[PDB]
Amino acid sequence: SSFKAADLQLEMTQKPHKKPGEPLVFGKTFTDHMLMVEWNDKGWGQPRIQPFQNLTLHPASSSLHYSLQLFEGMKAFKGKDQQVRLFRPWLNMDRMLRSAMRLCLPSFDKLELLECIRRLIEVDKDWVPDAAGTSLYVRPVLIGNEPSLGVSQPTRALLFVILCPVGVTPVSLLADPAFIRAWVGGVGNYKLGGNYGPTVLVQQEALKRGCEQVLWLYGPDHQLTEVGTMNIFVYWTHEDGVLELVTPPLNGVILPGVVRQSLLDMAQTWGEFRVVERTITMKQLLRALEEGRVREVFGSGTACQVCPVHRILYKDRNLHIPTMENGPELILRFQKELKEIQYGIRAHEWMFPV
Amino acid sequence: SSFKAADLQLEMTQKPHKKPGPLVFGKTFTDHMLMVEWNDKGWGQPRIQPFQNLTLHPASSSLHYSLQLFEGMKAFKGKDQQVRLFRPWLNMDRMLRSAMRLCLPSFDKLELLECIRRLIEVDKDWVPDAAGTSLYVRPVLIGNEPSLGVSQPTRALLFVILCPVGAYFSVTPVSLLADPAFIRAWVGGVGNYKLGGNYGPTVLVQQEALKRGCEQVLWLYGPDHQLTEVGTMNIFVYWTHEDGVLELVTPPLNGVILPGVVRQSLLDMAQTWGEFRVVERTITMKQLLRALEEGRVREVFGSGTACQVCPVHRILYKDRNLHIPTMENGPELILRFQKELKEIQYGIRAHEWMFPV
Ligand SMILES: CCCc1cc(=O)n2nc(NCc3ccc(Br)cc3)nc2[nH]1
Ligand SMILES: CCCc1cc(=O)n2nc(NCc3ccc(Br)cc3)nc2[nH]1
Ligand SMILES: *Cc1c(COP(=O)(O)O)cnc(C)c1O
Ligand SMILES: *Cc1c(COP(=O)(O)O)cnc(C)c1O
Repeated sequence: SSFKAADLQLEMTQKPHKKPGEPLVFGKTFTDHMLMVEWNDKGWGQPRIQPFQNLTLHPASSSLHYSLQLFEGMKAFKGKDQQVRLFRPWLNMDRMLRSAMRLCLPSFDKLELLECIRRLIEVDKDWVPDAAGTSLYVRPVLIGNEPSLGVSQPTRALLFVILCPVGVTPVSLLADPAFIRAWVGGVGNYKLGGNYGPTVLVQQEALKRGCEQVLWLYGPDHQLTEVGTMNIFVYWTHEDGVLELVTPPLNGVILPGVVRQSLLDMAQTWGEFRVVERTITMKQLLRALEEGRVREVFGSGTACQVCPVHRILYKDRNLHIPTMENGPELILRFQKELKEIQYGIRAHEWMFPV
Repeated sequence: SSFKAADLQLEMTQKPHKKPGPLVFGKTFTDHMLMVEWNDKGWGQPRIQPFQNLTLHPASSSLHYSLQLFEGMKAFKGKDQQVRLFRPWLNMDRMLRSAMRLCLPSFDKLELLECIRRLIEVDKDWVPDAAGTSLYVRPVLIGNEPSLGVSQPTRALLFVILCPVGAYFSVTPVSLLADPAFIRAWVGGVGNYKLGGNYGPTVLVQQEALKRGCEQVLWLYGPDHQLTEVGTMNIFVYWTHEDGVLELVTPPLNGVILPGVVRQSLLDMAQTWGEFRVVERTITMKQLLRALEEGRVREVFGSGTACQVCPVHRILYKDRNLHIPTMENGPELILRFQKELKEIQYGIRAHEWMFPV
């Protein structure tokens, strides 16, 4: 079964917080309301939109002992006409449910949750900024809530959603084979809390070595998997002399991003160059770099969208990536086309109106 | 800048809770808990307070990015009604390593242990004394940053709860599913730390084991199908090796193995006896198979705090059920291990492994 948006209960706030006047630091500023839905042996209770408030959790809650937790991330955008739209939200709903099944957490109806999320954004519509490059970040979470120390499928769970208003400079990456984000047969291809905790120390290491993000390598052939919490793309002339955009395939160690899929879809549509999903090795990159075949390297993801890379520290070898000296033409094109779609300049099936 | 047991604040429950009389593991809790807060002004004062819910910001990094780690150790009440913790220093060592791995705040292991001692003291009447019973102690350290950025927490909570637990068993053996598709941990990963993130993903695997008529998961690693762990327990094999020497083998701490306190204790006990080879070496399924055909395997078992020492009698590997003659061999080793541990844990023999409350 599932909760229904028709059963939504609304509790407007009586202490509305002051909106930001000024820099928006990602994921630190929250809106006045939140979605909340509980599950137990009776199934799903009724969804409610209520004032933003703390969670109350039993000390034995399995969300805190055995990381029975998963999350999502998507953006709503306000056009000049003040119309708010969510970017490809159905894909997040699909991904959220796959995550839930992987952690033996309760299933729900994707279209019911999306509607609840729509209602929640509608209540807080004034929190959605409209300055250029600004958006509203939507964070759905599902956690197990069993008050028991046995490692087991939970009999209670909690689904909730909070919102943040959020506000092109290239980055350097540390590429060290010692660090492993995920493995074939693991859970790196699901957006589960457990995949993130262990990266915090690796990210501090990147900073100490003068880099900004982590380029996650995998396997004997040092495959480029992902960059920070973003998917990685390479625009180059491949060894066979063909110009292509390549990103790693979904073989278990890649989180299937929405921006990622969107970029593949966009480039495939254009039909101007080869667009493939194939592994990428450091060996291939060094060679392509020495032969001037790399045009652009970039990460993709909701929070930072499409972010260029200019440097990769591979062990002690400091490699210049000429992304910015190549425009970066593809990056700009993607950003321009995405911006048109996102802010309702060009109406498109990808957008879901709030 | 650790918290201090000298600075403990105590707050006794207004209305105590009625003890149990059928104790299911990890469901029943005691009257009090320990709680310590950390922030940019460091650690606050530890406190003992009535058992109560946590209040967390909905953005808490503990729930979004699994900034969470735990421990598990037992306290036992002997005939003399004295209560003792089994080798708690090892759990404190392990917890601090977990903390560091997750960039969570460092603390003083002896201060924490004194606070746990004070906490068990306060609830000492909850520690049962029937044969096979103990008190399970569950310390937890979680991140508590109200931010969606994946980052080093500037806030944290350290708490400890207690559960009286009953006799899990005479030893009843289990069946295992050995399917290499399921990978618990990877070299360079965090499988060797007691982090919450390592457990969530195993819930589905365990259901699959139950669907296929097995009771626990035998976690295999690498192209040569190394036996690493069984469920949430370390794995031991008692056999005559390929060189003709009777040995007790357990996989070494190469990164994909959680260094159990019971595991180390079985190694320490077996070495002290001096009666057979005691070694830490990779065990492959190919090795176990050849040893099972040539009749060289005596016993296979799991080691861990919750279930102490658990016999295995069947492994389902490549759709073929392999029989493990553990029970036919006594199981002598297991029974000897269980007896000595019991004597030590319940104070029958004095031993430096036990820490009095
Ligand atoms: C994670 C520490 C607390 C804990 C939870 C839990 O579910 N289990 N289950 C076991 N043992 C089950 C088991 C029995 C025999 C073999 Br062989 C392997 C596993 N121990 C804990 N501990
Ligand atoms: C996990 C979803 C929310 C989230 C958290 C977070 O910390 N980050 N950081 C990034 N991007 C940083 C970055 C910048 C450039 C490159 Br190339 C790679 C990563 N995105 C999120 N999202
Ligand atoms: C969320 C995420 C991405 C990309 O996600 P989008 O769906 O494009 O926002 C990539 N990699 C990791 C590790 C992530 O957590
Ligand atoms: C806790 C744990 C062990 C060892 O447990 P001890 O109680 O310290 O002996 C072994 N394996 C896994 C997966 C664990 O979580």
